[PDB]
Amino acid sequence: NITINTPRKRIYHNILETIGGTPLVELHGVTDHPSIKKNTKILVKLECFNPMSSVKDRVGFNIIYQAIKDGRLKPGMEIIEATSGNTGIGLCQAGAVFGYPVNIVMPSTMSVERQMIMKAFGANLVLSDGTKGMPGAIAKYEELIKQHPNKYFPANQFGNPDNTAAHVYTANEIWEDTNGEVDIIVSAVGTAGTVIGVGENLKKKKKGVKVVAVEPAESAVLSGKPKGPHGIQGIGAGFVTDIYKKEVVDEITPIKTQDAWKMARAVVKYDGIMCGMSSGAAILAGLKEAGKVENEGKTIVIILPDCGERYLSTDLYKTIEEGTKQQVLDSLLLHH
Amino acid sequence: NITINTPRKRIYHNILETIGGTPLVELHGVTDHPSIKKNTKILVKLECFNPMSSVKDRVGFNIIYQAIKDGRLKPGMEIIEATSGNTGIGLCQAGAVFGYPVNIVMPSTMSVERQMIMKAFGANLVLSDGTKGMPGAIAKYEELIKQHPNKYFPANQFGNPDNTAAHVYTANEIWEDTNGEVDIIVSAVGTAGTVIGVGENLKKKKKGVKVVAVEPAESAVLSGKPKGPHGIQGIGAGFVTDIYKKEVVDEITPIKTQDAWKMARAVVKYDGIMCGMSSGAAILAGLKEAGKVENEGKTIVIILPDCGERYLSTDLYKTIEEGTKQQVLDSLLLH
Ligand SMILES: *C(=O)c1c(COP(=O)(O)O)cnc(C)c1O
Ligand SMILES: *C(=O)c1c(COP(=O)(O)O)cnc(C)c1O
Repeated sequence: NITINTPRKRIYHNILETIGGTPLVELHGVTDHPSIKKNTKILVKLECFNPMSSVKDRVGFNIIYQAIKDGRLKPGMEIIEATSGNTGIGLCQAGAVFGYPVNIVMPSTMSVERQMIMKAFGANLVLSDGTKGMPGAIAKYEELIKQHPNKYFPANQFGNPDNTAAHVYTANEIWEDTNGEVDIIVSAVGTAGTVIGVGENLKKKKKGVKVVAVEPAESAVLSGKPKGPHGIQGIGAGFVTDIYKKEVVDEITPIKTQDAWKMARAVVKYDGIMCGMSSGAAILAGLKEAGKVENEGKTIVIILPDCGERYLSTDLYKTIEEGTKQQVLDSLLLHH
Repeated sequence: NITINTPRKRIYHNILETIGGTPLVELHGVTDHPSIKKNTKILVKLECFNPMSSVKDRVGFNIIYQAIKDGRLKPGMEIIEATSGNTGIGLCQAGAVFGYPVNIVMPSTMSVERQMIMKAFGANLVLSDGTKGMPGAIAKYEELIKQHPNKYFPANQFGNPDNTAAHVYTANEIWEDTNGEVDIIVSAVGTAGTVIGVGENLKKKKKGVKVVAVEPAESAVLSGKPKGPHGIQGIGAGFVTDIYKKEVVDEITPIKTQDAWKMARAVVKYDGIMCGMSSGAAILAGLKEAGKVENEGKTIVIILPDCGERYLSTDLYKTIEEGTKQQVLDSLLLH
C-alpha cells in the first residue's frame, strides 16, 4: 500500500513556524543503474517544502531572528542584502512577519520573477542599471551602506554565522529521520552555510559522516581552479566564502553545468520530484558517490535546495533528452 | 518564543507519500480589523505545501491510486484528462511515480509554462487546435476515447467520486489540527471536490459545521446566475459540476475577481503567505464570515488551494496598493 502524510497535529502561529521539518525521500528511478548496489540507500532532503520553497527560508529567518534577539536589529532599522536569488526571498518572508523593512539590491534586469515575489512581500527593491550587471549592484549596495551606517542591518549571507546556525535544524532533521544511519551528506555550495552547518552538526553526533561539497566544474574554486562562468543557479559564487571551512569537507565533487541540468530533468521524469538546477548537481554527485565500491550499503543524504518551478523561465525543461532512462543514466554515471 | 517546524521522523518511500498533511496556520495581519472580534480564530490550510504545490496533488493521486486498486486502471492502459491547470500537474506527478502514461489534452494556445511542467513529468501532451480553444480540446479528448475505448482511463475531474474522496484526509487533518473546534469551512469551488468532500466529512464528526462555497461574482453559477468572464484562476468553471451537492453547502459567497486579487496581495504583504488567486477569494469570504455577529469566537478554516508563484506571469501582482493595511482592509470589508 501507499501511506500519504498524516496530520501535523499543530496550529502554527504564523508562516515562519512552518519553516523546516522538510521531508527526506528515497530515490528509486534514477538509482536504477548497475553502478549502484541495491542495498545502498540514496535519500533526498526536499527544501522545496519550506513555505517559500527553498533552503533560504531557514537562512533568512535565522539571520533576522538572531539579529533581533541579539539587539543587532532594532525598531527603526532596515535589513539590506545584495541578492538576485533565494536569499532575497527568505529575507523578505521573515522581514514581512517580523515587521522590518527589507531592502534588496539587484540589477534591474535580473530574475524579474524573483523581483515580483520580493516586491509582493513588501520589499524595497533597489534596482541598479541593468547594463552594469552585478558589479553595478555591488557598487550600489556599498554606496547605500556608507550612506546609512546605523540604519541598515546587512544580512551578509556569505559570512553570517546565523546562516550556518540555521542548519542545526536541518542536521537534526537528518539525524532523527535516518535514526542516526546517515553516512554521507552531499550539499552543493553557494554560501556554504548548508555544507558547513549540516556537516559540523552531523559530525558532532557521528564522527565518521563523510561531507561532500559540490560545485560547478566550470567554476571549481573550492578545488583551487579559477572562477569562470557557469549555469548552475544558486551555487558557484566564484570565491571561497567566509563561511566555508575546508577542514569540515571530506570531498569536493565538481559537476558540469549541462550534467546538472540533465540530471534534474531525469529526476523529475523518473522519480517525479521537480527539483532545481543545484539539486540536479547535488543528485548527480550523490549518485556518483553511490557508485563507489567503499560506499556499498551506506545511507547517502542529498540536499535539494529548491524546486524546478522556479526555473521555468530557463530552458531547463525546454531541452529534451531523446534517449531512454538507461541511455540517460549511462551517459551520466558510466565512468567511461 | 518562535517554535519552527519539528522533524517528520519518517523516510518517505516516494514523493507521493509526502502528499497531504498540510499546515494549518493562524492569520493575524489581515484579521486586524474592527469588524472581526479578537476571540474569533481564522486559520488557513496551506495546500501549497503539497509536493507540486496545489490541492490537486491529492486529487490526481487518489484518482489514479483508487483506479489501480479497483482494477479500472490496468497495466497497458493510459490516463487521460482535459485540463490546463493544477489537475494536470497532480495527475502527471502520480502517473510518473505509479509508472503509467499520462495524456493531457489542452489547446496549443496555452503558454509553454503550463505545458512545460507537465511534459517535464513525462506526460504526453495532446495539443488540440489552438484556434478552437477549450471546446477543441474536449472534441479531441472525446475522439480519442471513442476510437480507443479500452486504452484510456478518464480522470473525469468534475465528476469522479475519487476526487471528493481524497478530502477524507483533508477533513481529518482539519479535524485533528483543530481538536474538533472547527466551526466553519470556506472553500472556493472548482471541481467542488474540496467543498463537498471536506464539508461532508467534517459534518459527520460535527453536524453544526457551516460549509461556505466561494465562486467568482462575475460567474456565480452556483447561485443560479449566468456564466461570465472572470479572472480567479482555479475556480469558476462556469457550470455546476457533477460533484456539487447543494445540500452540503450552507452559504455561497460571491467574490469579485479584483477583490480576490487585492486580498491575495494583502495576505502576502501582511501575513507573509504567498497564496494564489482562488486563495484570495476564499480568504476574503472567510474574513467577511469572521465579521458576522453570530460568528464571534468561532474557528473559521479556509482552504488555500495553491501559491501565488504559479501566477507570476499574470497581472496578480501588477497593481500596487498605495494605502495602508487599514485602508486596504476597509476597502474590502466595510460597506
Ligand atoms: C543557497 O541559497 C542555495 C544553494 C546553496 O546553499 P548554501 O548557500 O551553500 O547553504 C544551492 N541552491 C540554491 C537554489 C540555493 O538557493
Ligand atoms: C482545484 O483544482 C482548485 C480549486 C478548487 O478546488 P476544487 O476543485 O473545488 O476541490 C481552487 N483553486 C485552485 C488553484 C485549484 O487548482
